[PDB]
Amino acid sequence: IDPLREELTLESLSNVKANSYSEWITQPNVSRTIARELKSFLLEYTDETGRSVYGARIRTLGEMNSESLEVNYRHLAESKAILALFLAKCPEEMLKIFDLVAMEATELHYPDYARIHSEIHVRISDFPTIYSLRELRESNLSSLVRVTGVVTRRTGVFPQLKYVKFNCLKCGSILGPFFQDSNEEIRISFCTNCKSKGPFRVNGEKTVYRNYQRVTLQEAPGTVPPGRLPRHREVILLADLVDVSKPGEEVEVTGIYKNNYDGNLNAKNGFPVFATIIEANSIKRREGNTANEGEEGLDVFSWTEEEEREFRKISRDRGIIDKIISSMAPSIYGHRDIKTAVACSLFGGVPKNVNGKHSIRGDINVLLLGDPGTAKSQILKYVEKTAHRAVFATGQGASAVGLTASVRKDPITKEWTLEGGALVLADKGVCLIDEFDKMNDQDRTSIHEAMEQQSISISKAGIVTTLQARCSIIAAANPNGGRYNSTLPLAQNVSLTEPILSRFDILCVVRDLVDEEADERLATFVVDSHVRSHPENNARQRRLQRQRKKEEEISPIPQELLMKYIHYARTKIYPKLHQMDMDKVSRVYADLRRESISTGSFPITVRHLESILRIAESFAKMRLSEFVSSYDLDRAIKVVVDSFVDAQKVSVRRQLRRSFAIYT
Amino acid sequence: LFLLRHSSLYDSFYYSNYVNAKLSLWNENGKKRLHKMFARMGIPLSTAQETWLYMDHSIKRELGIIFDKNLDRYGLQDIIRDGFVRTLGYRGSISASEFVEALTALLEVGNSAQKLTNLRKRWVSNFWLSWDALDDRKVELLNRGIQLAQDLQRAIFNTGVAILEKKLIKHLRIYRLCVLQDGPDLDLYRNPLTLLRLGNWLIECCAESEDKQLLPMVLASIDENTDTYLVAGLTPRYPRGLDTIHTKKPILNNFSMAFQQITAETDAKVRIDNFESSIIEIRREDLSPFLEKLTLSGLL
Ligand SMILES: Nc1ncnc2c1ncn2[C@@H]1O[C@H](COP(=O)(O)OP(=O)(O)O)[C@@H](O)[C@H]1O
Ligand SMILES: [Mg+2]
Ligand SMILES: [Zn+2]
Repeated sequence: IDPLREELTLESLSNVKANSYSEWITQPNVSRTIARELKSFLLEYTDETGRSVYGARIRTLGEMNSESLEVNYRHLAESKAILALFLAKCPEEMLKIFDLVAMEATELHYPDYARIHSEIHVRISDFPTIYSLRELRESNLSSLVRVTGVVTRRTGVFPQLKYVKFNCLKCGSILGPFFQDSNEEIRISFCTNCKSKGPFRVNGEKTVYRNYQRVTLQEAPGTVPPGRLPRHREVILLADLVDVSKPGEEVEVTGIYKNNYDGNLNAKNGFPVFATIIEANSIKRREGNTANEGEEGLDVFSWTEEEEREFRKISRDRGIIDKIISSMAPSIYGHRDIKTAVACSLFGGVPKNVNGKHSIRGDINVLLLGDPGTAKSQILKYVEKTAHRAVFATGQGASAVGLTASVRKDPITKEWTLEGGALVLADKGVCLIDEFDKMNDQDRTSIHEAMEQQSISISKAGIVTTLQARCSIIAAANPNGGRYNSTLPLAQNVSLTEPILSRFDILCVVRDLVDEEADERLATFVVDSHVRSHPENNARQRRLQRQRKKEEEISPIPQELLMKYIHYARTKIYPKLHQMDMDKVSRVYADLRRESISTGSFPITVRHLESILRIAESFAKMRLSEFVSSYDLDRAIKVVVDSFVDAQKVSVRRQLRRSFAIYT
Repeated sequence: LFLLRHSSLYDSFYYSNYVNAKLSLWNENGKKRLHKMFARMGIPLSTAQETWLYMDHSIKRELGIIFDKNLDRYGLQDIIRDGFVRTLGYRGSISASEFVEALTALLEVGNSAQKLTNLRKRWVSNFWLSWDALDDRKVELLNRGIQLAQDLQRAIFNTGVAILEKKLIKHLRIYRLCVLQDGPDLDLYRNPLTLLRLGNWLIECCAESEDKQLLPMVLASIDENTDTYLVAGLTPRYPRGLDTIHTKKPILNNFSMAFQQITAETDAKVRIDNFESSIIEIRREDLSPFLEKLTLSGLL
């Protein structure tokens, strides 16, 4: 038997006989044992359900033509503790072996996958320990670390030489290709054959290129101590990792802590100090996901095939829309009109492009004009948590170019450049503007183009460009005087102008009135919620079970399942209108215009007919239906008419409600 | 496959009646299955969507072997067939099926009683475009016909998706029924040939499969410019490429006799002027009584 082909066992693998972990892993027999154990873990691991998680993951990976297999660290730790320890201590060689064993499990399912992607990368999802850029020390060198920060700066994607080939200047012999480290340059000093002190011209008949990118990771403002300067690190993103993190975002970086010799560093400091970097292994978008940190996986909004089947099963239910509405902010007692609007905005409409000449917005904007203590900021926070991409801004905390896009001079290239804003960051998402009425006029006026054209136009310092802002806006405002005056028209209760008001699809007026029954019910619900949330009131499985039991009381649908459902519906569902009552909608629009002719009333234009259609599309989308039904159109008509009626005065509200009773 | 040599491989598999029937490409599951099949064949998605001429030559040469080893897994073993391919010096090669598809597309979309006469005059005019396409000097007409065929197949696929998602195909014991009333492309289906194309698409999909007893299908469309129907009876088809004694025997189209008998007995001003006796024109109001009598006749 060839000794190089013999293998040890797991308990013998635990016992280390080398001077270092890397030397132990690199040994032939140990490497074979590790590869065999990793393959066994990938093939045989089962979850609580009992199905192979990684088999389905590999199937999905092959279906989408991707080159990254996500492996949860906890699964490996429970299944194989020693392998998890090796991965934590020696990420490099362990990751190499893991990558090899993954293209043999992918190839197991798709035999000819090598013709699509040559190699497959393994990405670690949930490293148990999280560090700050301040906490990094020398003891973390050459070991896997998990850090969080802000992407301050970014480079363009460059092709980097995977393998470097050298040829002697003198002799002319061409040395074999050598592995290019991501961190620092590879050079040949001593020639095997020539033995020449002289340098080698670097030449190669054929070279394989690799995607390369570098970012400047900075401590997030939230985590840095107040009033202290942030610390930063340089993160290197290799192939398949490029462009995943965009400047200004908050991310969690899983990578290898590496050091290298820097001459200028030494020169400047006067001590033998080594530069440090991070080799990114995995990136998780933490932006707007502070309250979602309790979940697992690189993306909490992604779904599996079984979850898709569950989504279909849920959608087939008749009362899906009612459950979805009831599940919006379960801790808020009532306001079933502010929950319906929020759900409609979250799901959104279908943008349309007629013959390539006419562009129609497909997003829904909502405005909350109400009393001081009617749970508006909490609703905005919930929307931020649930939405896939959300941005939160305050009244005076937002500038006219902090929203939209701004122009700066690039520190490196000394040239004018373009930066994104709130709107940009909220592309295909939601922008939340609390304290809308306290906004500066200038600031307010900025969003006019963005809210309808879904685009940002910039003409500054020789920069002539148009961006994409396909973001919905939900805003909370306080009526003039600090309290709504139901006697006066809507226009006199707020300082907003006709265009901005017209740009809002749904208006939700919130009134605080003293009523014995309403006060009793609201107080009872608030007290019950406060008692429910008291901190005092397997171990992980037990915690999840008790959390699920607590959630079941107030929400018919799990919150995480709800977020996944919303993301799936937005991504994969585009309803269309083919059968609909033209006369009904036309008459509703005409009646709305006739009733809105009154001075000081809520503005009505074609925008609101389009908003009726958009809300019908959104209601159809809530059921994962490919076609808008008559019921959805009726519901949208009822919503719009109810909002319009509620926006009126006390004196004429009864007459308006009696007149419009047919549609509602 | 639909126009393999003048479109992409992905489009060829996507817009084929047989592939859609055997995979149900009208929903997300079918698309996922097709993507999985393409991934196991070793063809990248970007490569598959590349046009036929510029597709990587290695994959094009290996296509025969790749199909030989992978199509059986997904039940598409019938895609393998022998056809006639004609080539001219330094020109592209076109198969007989693609030529027929181009000719039919030119015939279909090439470009009260008065409107009917004008429509039939337009069809007579399209006949001459189809005739001209048969010449070797007029190749631009053939390319235009190929493009129109692609567009028409796309439209028919959309209409079929709409029909199947809405579950518009009512099932009666004697026969199936499907009526179009508020589609997006109702105008295209005034031509009998386009209606027959849609009927064949629907017959192969979810009916030839599913192990359901063969039943003749009724397909009807509506045009608002004249306020009348175009009813077309369609004979059932056995599973494709399944040699059997019962498959050897043919299935006759009995709808002409039943339609004639109903028209003679009833009073609805029906038109049986078309050469294909199974295709008739029915007034808007009379379709419900006509279908009642058809169900009660039992001669289908
Ligand atoms: N309908 C309600 N149900 C439950 N809690 C409520 C409700 N209305 C108000 N609250 C409570 O009162 C507080 C209202 O503060 P907040 O809504 O942030 O002020 P604003 O309405 O000015 O944004 C919240 O902490 C919330 O818990
Ligand atoms: Mg507030
Ligand atoms: Zn040499």
